[PDB]
Formats: sequence, structure tokens, C-alpha cells
Amino acid sequence: IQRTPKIQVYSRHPAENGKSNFLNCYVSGFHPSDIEVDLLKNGERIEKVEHSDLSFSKDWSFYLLYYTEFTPTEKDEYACRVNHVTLSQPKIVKWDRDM
Amino acid sequence: GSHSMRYFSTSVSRPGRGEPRFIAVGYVDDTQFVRFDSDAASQRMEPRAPWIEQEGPEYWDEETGKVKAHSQTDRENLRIALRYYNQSEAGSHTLQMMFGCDVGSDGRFLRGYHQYAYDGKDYIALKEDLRSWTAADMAAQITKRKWEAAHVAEQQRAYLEGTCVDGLRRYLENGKETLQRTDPPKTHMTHHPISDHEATLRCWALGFYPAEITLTWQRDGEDQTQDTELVETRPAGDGTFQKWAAVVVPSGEEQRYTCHVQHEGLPKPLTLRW
Amino acid sequence: RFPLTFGWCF
Repeated sequence: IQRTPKIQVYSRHPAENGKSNFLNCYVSGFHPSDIEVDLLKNGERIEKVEHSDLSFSKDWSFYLLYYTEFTPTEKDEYACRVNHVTLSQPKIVKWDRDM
Repeated sequence: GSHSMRYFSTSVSRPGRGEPRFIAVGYVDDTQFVRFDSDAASQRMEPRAPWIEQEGPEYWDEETGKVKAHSQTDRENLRIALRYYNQSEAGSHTLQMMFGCDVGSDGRFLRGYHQYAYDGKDYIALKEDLRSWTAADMAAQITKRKWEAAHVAEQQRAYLEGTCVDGLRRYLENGKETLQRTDPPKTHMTHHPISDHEATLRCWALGFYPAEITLTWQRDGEDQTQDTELVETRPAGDGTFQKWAAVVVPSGEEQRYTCHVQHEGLPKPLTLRW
Repeated sequence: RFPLTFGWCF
């Protein structure tokens, strides 16, 4: 077996245009552990993006947090782009301010 | 309440590309405090929580030694598991390890753990009585006979009820400010129409610690699985956690629905309505 | 403190 990641992209605080924040992508429930996660701003890949250390849950499955400092505006659109064997093509999830 | 300490280690083989990648991390409850990465440059057990920096060099030297050695052991186990399972040297496998203990409110030992998974599947584990092993299959049975011979269980039992719980209580003391805090969820509800006959109700929990939380929807005082969505509990990144739950709801029937929030930082459980 | 894993041979 192999497990396809559960993906969430969200801000650390409730979005308010012009006040800085953090963009998170959280990936969980997956296997094997190789994975590539990028964050996109209007389609382009963001340069500086941190991630947590690899860890896993009670079942055996892996999870990671990727995140970056940012300032959301009305104009800008964000997405997380996730790359894993279990996916024929990378999954791109748009940032929804309320999920 | 209770507490736990956990260590997790992961080895991933990559044939042709050299040595297995190895990564170990350690937690107290939901707060991470050490990590080691075979691919990083330090080659050192590294601190990841404020209240662990205060450990002396002797502590960092030993933790490094233990975890470097452990990575060689799991390097070895990877090769062995290939043989037991009769798999080719071409592909890639994962070996995961988990070790730790739980204590109670009095600080007394509640439970010990020590288990392995190969390729994401149970391999061998120490049972609750910390006296015998559970082996998932024929291959793990071989290892089980070995560790019975070697009296491994009894070593590990003595470590778990001793060193593990003593280190845990020592860490809980060193990080009192932080690890014994109990942040309740801040909650609110959101509402979006989906059509002229339906709307989404979303029930939010934010800024809580520890991660353990229950969010449940009721219609007219009865639980509802049907038409619910419930995301995994997620880190905010500043040390707190986040979760939500949602139901799709016929229009103008919002008032029949209630969201129940449970969490140990909460005196009484909370009830939200739209 | 990380466990003592020397005899954890498979």
C-alpha cells in the first residue's frame, strides 16, 4: 500500500489584507515519505519556504508543515503545489481564506 | 493531565544514491524538542525547543552518539529486512521506529512504547505489559525469537519505567512555562450559501494546545456523520493548533444545528449555533 | 534521552 497525502493550505491567522501573516501548507496521512511541496504566488514558486522535520502519526503515516511569512492583499492568489508518487500529476490546491 | 515523551526515527533507503536517509525527532506531548538529520552538516542532535538549550555539552554529546549509532542499526535492519522478505536491491524501503512513555498527573508511569514498521506496516512491537512482543507476520517472527533470546524486552522495560519517565519529568520541569500551559480553543462559526436550497456551516477551533480536541455536529440534539466534513488537526506554526468541521445544511434550517467543542483547556464543553 | 538501541538487530 501507499497513502495519498491529505493537503491543507491556510494562514496562521485570519486573513486581513495588508497585515502580515504566515502561509501554511500541511501534508498528512501519506506514504512513502518522499514528497515535494511548493507554495505559489500568482502561479509562481515562492523562493524562501521553511518546512518542519519529518514525523509521523500513530498509524504509520507521515506529515509535514511548510510555511512562509507573507502579507495577503486583495489582488494576490495563493496555492500549494504537491508532488508525490501517488499522484499522476502534482496537485495544486488554492488558498481558501475560509477552507 | 497526563504527558508523553516520544522519539520517532525514519530511515529511507535510496539504492545507487548512497546511504539511507535517516531523520529522528523527539517530542514531549505535542511540542517538538530535538531532531537529527543524517543529511545535514552538523551531524549533531540539535535542539528544537527553548527549554532544552539549557542542557550541558555532555548531554548533546551523548544524544548525538546514541542517535548516530541508531542510524547504523536501522541501516543494518534495512538490509536484513530485504533478506527476510526476499526483495530486490533495486527498490526503496522505509523503516520507522517509535519509542516512549506516558506519565500521569502525579508524574507516575502510565505506559511504555517501542515499535517498528517496515514500509508503513507494523513489524514488531512491545506489548502493553512490556514483557512480550507482537510480530505482524512471519518475518517479524524471526526477530521476535531473537529478541526473546536476548532478553531485549526486559532491558527496554527497565529503561521505560526508569530513564524515560525520569527524563520526561525532568523536561516537564525545565519547560514549566510552556509545557504545562493549557490553551483553550477560541471559536467561531462561518456561513456560505451553496445554492438556493443549501448552505455550508463551518465550525472553527483556533489557538488551542494540546492538539487533542473533539468537534462534533448535532441536528436537533443528535450526532450527525451525514454531510459532514472534518479536517485533520493542524499546526498553526506558532505552537498552537487548528481544526474545523462543516455541514451542508438546508436553507433556513441553520438553527437546528449545533457544534460541540471539547478540549481539556475548557471548563465546560462549548456549543455554537448560527 | 534517546533509547539505547545497540541490540535492536533484526
